[PDB]
Amino acid sequence: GDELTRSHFNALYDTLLESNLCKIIEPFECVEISHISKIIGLDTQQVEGKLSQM
Amino acid sequence: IKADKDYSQILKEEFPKIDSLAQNDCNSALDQLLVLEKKTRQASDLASSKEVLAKIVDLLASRNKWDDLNEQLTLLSKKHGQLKLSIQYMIQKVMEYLKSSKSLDLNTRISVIETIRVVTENKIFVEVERARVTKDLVEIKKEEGKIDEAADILCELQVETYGSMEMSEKIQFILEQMELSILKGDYSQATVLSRKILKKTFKNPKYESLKLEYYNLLVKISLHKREYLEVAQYLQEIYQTDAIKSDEAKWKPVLSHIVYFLVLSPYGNLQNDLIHKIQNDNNLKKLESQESLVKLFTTNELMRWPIVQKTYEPVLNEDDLAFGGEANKHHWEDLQKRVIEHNLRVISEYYSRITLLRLNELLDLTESQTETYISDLVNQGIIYAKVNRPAKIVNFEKPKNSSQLLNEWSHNVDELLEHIETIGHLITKEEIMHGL
Amino acid sequence: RDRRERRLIFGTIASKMSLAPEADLDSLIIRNDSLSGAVIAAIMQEAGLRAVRKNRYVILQSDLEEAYATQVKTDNTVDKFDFYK
Amino acid sequence: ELSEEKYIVKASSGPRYIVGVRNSVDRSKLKKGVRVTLDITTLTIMRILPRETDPLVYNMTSFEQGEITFDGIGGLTEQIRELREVIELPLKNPEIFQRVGIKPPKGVL
Repeated sequence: GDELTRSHFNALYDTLLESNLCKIIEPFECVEISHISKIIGLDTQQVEGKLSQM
Repeated sequence: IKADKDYSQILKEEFPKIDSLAQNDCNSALDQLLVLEKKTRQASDLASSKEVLAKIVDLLASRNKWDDLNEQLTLLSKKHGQLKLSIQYMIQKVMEYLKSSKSLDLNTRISVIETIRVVTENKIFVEVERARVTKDLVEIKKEEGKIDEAADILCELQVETYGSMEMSEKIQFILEQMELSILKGDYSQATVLSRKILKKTFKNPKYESLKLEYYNLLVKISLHKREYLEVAQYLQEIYQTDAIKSDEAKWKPVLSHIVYFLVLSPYGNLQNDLIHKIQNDNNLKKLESQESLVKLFTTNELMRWPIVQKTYEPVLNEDDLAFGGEANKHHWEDLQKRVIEHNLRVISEYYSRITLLRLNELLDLTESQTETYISDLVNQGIIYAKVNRPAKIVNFEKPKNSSQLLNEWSHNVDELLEHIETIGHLITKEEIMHGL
Repeated sequence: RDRRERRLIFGTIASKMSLAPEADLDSLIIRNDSLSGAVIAAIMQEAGLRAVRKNRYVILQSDLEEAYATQVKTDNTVDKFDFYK
Repeated sequence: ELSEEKYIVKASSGPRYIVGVRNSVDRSKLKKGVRVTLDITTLTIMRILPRETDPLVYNMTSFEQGEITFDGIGGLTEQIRELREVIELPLKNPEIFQRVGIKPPKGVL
């Protein structure tokens, strides 16, 4: 409810996804995409696309 | 203030007459006494009104007329021209008879206390009086339970600025306030009340007792909020006082708690400084398990978690406060985390290319807790680590920028020049010594 | 002269001080005068002093009411002569 | 304090000067405001003289005394209370003026 809140929370979700992908990557040098997908709970293709975008 | 028509002689003349009138119901007696009170009030004589108020309150309380004494108190407080000292003395008499009320039940006490608090509401000459009455009220309330109402009625009073109180009782009121706030379950409010006292106050010999209770309450607050280093500092301040430091059987539990809570805290410059300072303490040597425990968490040497969890576990378990029951299960996990953090802080200082399997062997973390822990400690920013999961390698070393390399080379060359100068200046000295 | 401005500044001054819960500044600001931004603080100082005189350490409504009568009486002008209006 | 041996001192005459200090004067106690003594010829700081009291101020505070007391004043008892609540109370009880929150009064006209 309060349509503004949800319309903003979509972009908030995108920002949080980027931030979490930044946090898990920090203690790594050659991390595996499968492990990253397991930690974030996302899919390999979507994780790869988001990673390329960032 | 002077009466100019002093009634003291007239007062002692009329008092036996009123006592003779006091053999029966005091209605006429209280009427005549109120006439005397009016005479004194128009004369503005404090000394006469002292005994007038004392005798009338004693007469009303003797016949258990508190249901009328409250109304007489209200009327006399509202009386125009009544001397402030007279009201303070009479309400002092009321409280003094209240400790000797004995037969009075809860309703009479509650009504008398309410009348006293409303009468002395918003006044200066009866500040300490109202504070003490409210303390008695809050004791009565908390005896029956009702923690919320008692807690807020005591927390309404701000005792720091009462002024008329002496510095022996404001501290007591603050301590009672904090204790009731803790009982309510408002630790933030308890800490709020805590900063009111200033530590310079406790630097006195007579406040030795209150210091221990105040610091113990602070320790309880910080323990519930888990600021272990703050608990260690407060317990150190407890230890530094004479009454417990002199007594071996009293500082020994205090020093044991100090050791445990200093070891339970995470790393940091303050923790290292405090652990070194306590290690230098001579009283610690008398303790046997605590000295060894401090040795364990000070030496740059990896320790096995099961060895600690089966060696020092009994001595730690037989205790209170920390590692002392089911409610202290919250502490053992913290100790395991601290020992793992120490192991990593040692390995990163020594190792450079530790493999994942041996890293799990040393830390004893199963398989993934190791990577999780490494991630958390590097995210906070204590250690420089980088995992290589496909290769199963950890690069604990920090790559060195050219600035660091050249600064180290310059420092080495400077040390070399200084050493060659010292050698040149010692050669001549020894040549003189053995050329003689 | 605006009611909102006097309300705001009265509340600002009262917040730092020890106004009693049963004390209403709205009752004080019912009438629209030419009250300056300084007099409407010295009035509260006078009310505090009046409360201190009666040994009360928290100012009540009865002292705020009396303070208005002693710090702001008139500007004289012509209001002393009602027949002009 | 331009340097350890160069100071910018005013003069009662009015002109400013760049004056070298002596060797015994404690250089620490030399900030904006401290009165100093200047040698007439070479204009060199000599002493660290304390603050000044203008003679037209001592001539004001050194009035005789006055022998009348508050008893001598008659009729005026309420206004005496009003004046004393500003003259004596802030100077001998600055704690009620704190918890109540009143700003201490300055003037009594």
